[PDB]
Amino acid sequence: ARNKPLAKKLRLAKALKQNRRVPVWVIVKTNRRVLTHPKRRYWRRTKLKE
Amino acid sequence: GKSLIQQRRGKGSPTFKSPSHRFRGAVKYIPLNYTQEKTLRGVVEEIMHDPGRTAPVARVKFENGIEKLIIAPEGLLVGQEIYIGPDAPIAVGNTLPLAKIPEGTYVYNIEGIPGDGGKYVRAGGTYALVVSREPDKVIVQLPSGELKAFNPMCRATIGVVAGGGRLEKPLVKAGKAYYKYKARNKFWPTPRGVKMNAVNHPFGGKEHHPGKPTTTSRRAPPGRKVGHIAARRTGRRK
Amino acid sequence: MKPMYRSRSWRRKYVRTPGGRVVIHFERKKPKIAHCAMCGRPLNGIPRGRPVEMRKLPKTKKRPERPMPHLCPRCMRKVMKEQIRAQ
Amino acid sequence: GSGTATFGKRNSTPTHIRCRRCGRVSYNVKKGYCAACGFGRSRRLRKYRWSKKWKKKKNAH
RNA sequence: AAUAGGCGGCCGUCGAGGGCUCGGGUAGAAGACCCGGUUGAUAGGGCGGGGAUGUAAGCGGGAAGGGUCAACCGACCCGCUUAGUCCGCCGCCCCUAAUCGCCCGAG
RNA sequence: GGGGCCAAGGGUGGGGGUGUUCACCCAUUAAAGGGGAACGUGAGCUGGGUUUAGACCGUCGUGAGACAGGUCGGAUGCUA
RNA sequence: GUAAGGUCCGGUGGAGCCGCCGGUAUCGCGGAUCCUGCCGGGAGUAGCAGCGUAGUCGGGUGAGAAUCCCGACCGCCGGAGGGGCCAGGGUUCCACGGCAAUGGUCGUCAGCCGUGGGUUAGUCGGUCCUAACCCCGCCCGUAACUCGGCGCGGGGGAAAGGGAAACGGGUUUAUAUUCCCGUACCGCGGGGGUAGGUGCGGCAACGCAAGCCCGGAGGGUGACGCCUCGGGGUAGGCGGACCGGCCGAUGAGGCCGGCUAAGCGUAUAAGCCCGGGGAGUGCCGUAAUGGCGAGAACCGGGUGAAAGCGCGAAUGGCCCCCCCGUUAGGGGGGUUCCGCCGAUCCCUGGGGCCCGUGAAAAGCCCUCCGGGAAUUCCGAUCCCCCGCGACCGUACCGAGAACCGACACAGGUGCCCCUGGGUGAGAAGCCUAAGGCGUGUCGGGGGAAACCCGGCCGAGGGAACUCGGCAAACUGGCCCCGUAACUUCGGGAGAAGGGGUGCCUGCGGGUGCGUAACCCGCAGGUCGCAGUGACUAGGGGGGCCCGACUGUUUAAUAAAAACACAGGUCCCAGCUAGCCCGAAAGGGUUUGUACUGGGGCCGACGCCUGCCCAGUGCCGGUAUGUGAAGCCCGGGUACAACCGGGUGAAGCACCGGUAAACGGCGGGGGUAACUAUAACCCUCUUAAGGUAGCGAAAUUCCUUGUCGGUUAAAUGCCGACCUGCAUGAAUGGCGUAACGAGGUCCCCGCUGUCCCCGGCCGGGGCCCGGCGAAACCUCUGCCUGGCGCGCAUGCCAGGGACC
RNA sequence: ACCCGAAACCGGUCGAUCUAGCCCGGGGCAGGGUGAAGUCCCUCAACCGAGGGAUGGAGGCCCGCUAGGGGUGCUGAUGUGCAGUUCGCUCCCGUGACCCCGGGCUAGGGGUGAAAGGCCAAUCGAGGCCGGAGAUAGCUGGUUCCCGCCGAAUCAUCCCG
RNA sequence: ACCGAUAGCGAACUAGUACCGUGAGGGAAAGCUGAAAAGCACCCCGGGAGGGGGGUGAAAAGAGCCUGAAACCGGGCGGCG
RNA sequence: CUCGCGGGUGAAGCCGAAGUCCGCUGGAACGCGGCGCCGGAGAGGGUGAUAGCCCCGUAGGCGUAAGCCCGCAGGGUCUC
RNA sequence: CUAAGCCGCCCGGUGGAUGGCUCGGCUCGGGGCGCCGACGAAGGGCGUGGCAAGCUGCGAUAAGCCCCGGCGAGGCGCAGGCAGCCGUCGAACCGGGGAUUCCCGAAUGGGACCUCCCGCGGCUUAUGCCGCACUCCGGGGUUUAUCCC
Ligand SMILES: [Zn+2]
Ligand SMILES: [Zn+2]
Repeated sequence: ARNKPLAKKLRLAKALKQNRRVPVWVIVKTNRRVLTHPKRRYWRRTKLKE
Repeated sequence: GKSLIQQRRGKGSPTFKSPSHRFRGAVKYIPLNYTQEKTLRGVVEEIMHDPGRTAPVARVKFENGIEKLIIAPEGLLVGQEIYIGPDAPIAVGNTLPLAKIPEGTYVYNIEGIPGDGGKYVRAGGTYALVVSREPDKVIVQLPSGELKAFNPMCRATIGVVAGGGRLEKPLVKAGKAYYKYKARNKFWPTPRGVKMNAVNHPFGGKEHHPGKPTTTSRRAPPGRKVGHIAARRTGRRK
Repeated sequence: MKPMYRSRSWRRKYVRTPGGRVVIHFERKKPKIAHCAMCGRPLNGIPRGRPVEMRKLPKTKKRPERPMPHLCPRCMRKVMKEQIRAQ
Repeated sequence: GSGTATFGKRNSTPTHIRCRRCGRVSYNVKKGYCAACGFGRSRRLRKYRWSKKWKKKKNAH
């Protein structure tokens, strides 16, 4: 929305920062056992809890 | 079964609560201490229309700086002066104890108890007649035709309530009735119990007739006092 | 336009800019004129305007220079005559 | 009516928002209390014995 | 047609006879079927015949009037004009394309 | 004309009221026969009647309500 | 080994495993429309049509192009598919690099994957005020509470209500009323002056800089419904002249640009006011209503909006021209006027309606009272200047792909605000400018069928079709004439029915200064089958039933005769009432008071509403009978338990009113000019026997009652009779104008409903290249007579059958 | 109590973004027709009267694909749909009892209802969620290895049987 | 004398996590290379994904990694056709 | 009660025997055959196979600040 | 040398059963230990790593800071990488004691349609500090308001 409160904006910012892929160096360090995390999200498909 | 309209009205929901914020305020007399043993002058400043009152109302400013709202008697003039107290002259718009009002006079806004503010004869176009005066009671005939005894110190105003004859003209339209009843938030339109389901009304049923006499006992419990309640008789008196 | 400007409490004007683009300007409506306390007739010598315009003016430019500037001339003269006679 | 076309009117103010106390999105905003922890209606937490939700949090069920 | 037929011709023990490809419909949902394929009028193009509408654009004249009763404007009409346009019909002319090529095939 | 025999190749239609089958009637006709096929045929159709949920009238029942008594309205799925 | 099963050989595997005795157990699989996982046939099939059918030709990038990019052509929307923006979404926004997956096909493209970025405020919103309403504290109730509640005190509550202040140009890949330049405004504090403390002009309305600080009161403003109309403006639009440019014959002629913000200064209109003035066989005025001795005409004036005008401002924006043109740049011109139409956008006044009365506070302005300083002094609402102005949102879509509906859903939310030219009454239909799109995203082929959906036409007849004129067809705009029964006098009514309508050449008329603009007639000439030529655009009439009308209803099979309605009548209540919610406390009607509050029934309007109080219900009385506990008396108990009597309220019994309270309103015996039926009239029978009306009815079983009209033919509709199985007066009776997507019958006109079906157009179907499921499935799957759980592809005997 | 399946009943809690009602604050309805009350004027006579012409804009008025709202027929298309109610044509209202947004209140034997047992988040002749709960049924379905030996019964009395 | 990854607590693991509903509340799936990464250097082809040689290892056990069944599908072989 | 003294218990923790002997199979000995050893220790686990003696542990012992408790010595209160 | 088709064996793909393993569960006699919070709890929001998304741990001193003891050469969590730094002045790790400890939350000076905002008194030169909620107990002053301490 055009008008937002700061607390909601900060929570949305935290979710935005969370939504990213696993580092490639993490993948090689873990030997391909860790390839993803449960916080991956698609804006038009998976909606935020808020 | 299910509840009745009268049963649901007792819970004070907004569907039934009166909208007491569109109105101008209650019209009560000034405290009895001012009026008793003293007579106060007041000036009529404005006459206006109260959404739910059935009568016009007027603003009065008294010589002691107190402002009040009163039921305007018929023929009241803006800018005129009125008197409230035992020594007030007998004229329309004057308020004074029933002991000082001669018999055969029309009065309105009578106090049930000295200082209660007035309960009787407040509707538009109504008046009561002073019948007899005694040292311990004054008899007054009310609009309903009853002779009621009031304490001599009870206060009343001389004249008749403005707005009479309101029922001469028809409410031609369902919309006219709609606005009239929406002004005060009265349940409108109303249904017929005989056309409800048996769950809703004592007279409800597939057939649109009452299966029982419509005169209900005065001792019937809530949810059953429908129709003619404790009726002495019914029908047309010849 | 924004929902706030969709209200009819704003008067809207279409203007063309010196750069050639048409713009919509919104302004707040002016108040009514002062009315006599007693009879309610309009007063004289009291300009209309919102609080900022009223504060933009000096004291003597917003009311007439005669006693009882809140009444029209008949009412002013009548009240003074009554007061003098009573005194 | 009552079906697909009805769900298009879910663009108004949400019924429930985040709760400052329990952190769950159950704060009834119009009435002013939480439907999960009772914030804004009581000082003590809203806990019921017929509910296993508060046991699920600490794996104590 | 399980008694799964008769006959003339052509081939085999390299090879008759076909299919795809090509130009078109006496045919057609795919398949199938029919005519033509330089031993040529199959389609297109040109010309000529027969048709359907109904007299083109342009120019010249008239036109109820108006216009300074002048220049000019004017719906519409008459002549060149059985015109102009068009043809999922026919005839003549190899001018263009029906070419190059590929694959089963009994023993 | 009346009665009976052989004969099932062919024909046996169009209209008025009524949902009607049926029966009645009209003008023609050689005649305008009766029947079986899950009372042939709704993964062919139509939905007028029957037979839900709404409502009116008559009668019955104290009442809720009911009537092989009337009346208005009332859905017909398919890529073989 | 009968078997449940055991053991051995060949191969894979790489670390555990078994014989026997004795115990223990979540100890043995074919089914539960069993549960979990995986895979099959259907199947390379449906779908990728229908509501907007859109692409083609050259060039480019690229391994790869119907699908991506540029140019032209051809198209769609154009009162929305264009522009602005809430809620919701939360990075979807921007650039570069990409195509394993997503995208109904492909894809070099992307709301997709990787990398790096992006949201700047004293003025715009929140923040301030309060509205409906809500919360905490005290207090009362509750066993108690996180529970219910009146009163008092405090607080909150609107991002579309009230409410201090900013607009132009430019800038970035992405932000701008926020950043840069130019020009302003408000709040607070400060400095130098000045008006004033101690000042003036007007008969007056009024004109003025017109002392400072603290507290209080009053007035105004904030601050207000709906309908209707006049006046004054402004956006936008149109025609002409001139300047520059593009097309055109480098003709006529068409199109494109000719721009201008806040702020500052400045005036009138309506309204109202101020002085003079002294009218009537009356004058004055409006669109209209109207005004006058309670002061008209008329002559002077004051105050008072939107606007325009000057600065801002040309140095800015826009169009064009010239030289340098290898990139990269630099200069010169202009941007000026008249006449119309004109808003739904602004300002301002009239008038009308309410049994309907259409918010509050904050803030702001003025006046008046009290108090406090000021004289070589104090001191502004007036000029000049200086300093300071915190916190949070600010990207983007804003929807036929960025929201909700599981979806890049034909729905819903938001069409929430706004809209050039022609035709035209019109924001209608059609065409078109601006802006947008070719992504309502799979393409190609074809006489390439049948058949299905959506359209166009059909000779002769014209409803013969059908339950039923279902569907389609006829009429259709405007001008003129003309118009029935009935009626509640309003209407019916656009009844019905008839005539005209194009283009061209000239006149007359209305308002107007006008040969500006809009509108109204007249004459003449002329073409077609057709002149509202396309688009737009009623078919009509006559009976009956029901409901007065507008309105509401089962979201998702019922829109109706059902509900509501206005009007009628009945019942309770004088207020510590009546009715109602609760466990209580308290509370709704109640900021109320009989012209009121609450409870039933009928349902506009016209004429009317008859008899019955025995039954049931309700209301009043109640001398008397009965009548629980308690109390009293006697008996019994060293006291009680216990037994018998007396008094005994309500309620019953008894008595009386009450039917616009529930309901009921029959039956026999009969009778008058036959042998004709029926009963004016008498007699019993229960409380009394159905009165006015209506009647085979939406009620009538016999029933397709009987008679008359409608047809050639009438289980229909209409009128009548009354033998009303089983009508009837407020669960109203009868009638009724107007009204109706209500039910039903008939007539004109019309037509492919039908005789009797035939052609044509677009999309599917069909073929080809791609993506690609699901319902369903015991295994199978030819028939005639049969046996059979009585209706067999599978059994019996026969007949057929190449895949 | 061998295992599975009920409609239902009770307790405490969650819901008025859908939809019903009411309160507070706000946006919208092209164009045209008809012509109520009110207010008048003109001409001839005048013992009475007769004949014409205006102005004004009311209505739960009228036509209307304006916007917006509704849903009669085709019993059209679709009916593993675009869609767990949609699309086209036709049709009805369109100044009012009108349509729609923001803020509030009414909650389950309860609310709300122009009364259809309608609506109360795809759920209504008593909502949803967890708990009693592994409810109960005489009713339906299922119940897992092998070989040996013997091998029935549907009938007398009683039971709301 | 408990079960041994459909078992055992719902969760052997980034599990009361992901995800579903406005809400009260509901709630999964998913363990294993090798002794040691020695996790395939270099060569040919392909736009790339990959393919074929050649190496490592006792064994490809090759990360889609212990063993590798059944159903299903492609090919070869024997019989019928 | 502790200005004082001694003692017990008390965190991490410390010590704790015996083969990595020869030959084969093997990628790798914890395996097979032979020869030895400790044992208050042959519970269990790891280590490239199944190990009492390779390692960790085990049988059996040791240490420990703060804190807690008992005793000595001294200073007080109260009861009978 | 049969087209389609059916059965059997072999090889290959698909799939993840079986066998083996197990830092996880479940159940137990006995034994140990059992509260935290206004000196601000539990629970939650947001931050914090060079490359850092989840979990875990920590809190603007943010996979950590300081001190006294054990251990004795490696260490930088789940988690096998690049590059770096830490440690012999004794780290990592273990037991004990301290420091920092954002916001909401009984939440408390006053408010919550957004875990974010707005105030009043004293000290402080200023950077900044200590108080200010309700219902009571034991006291004081006084403004007699329950006003202040
Ligand atoms: Zn006045
Ligand atoms: Zn909470």
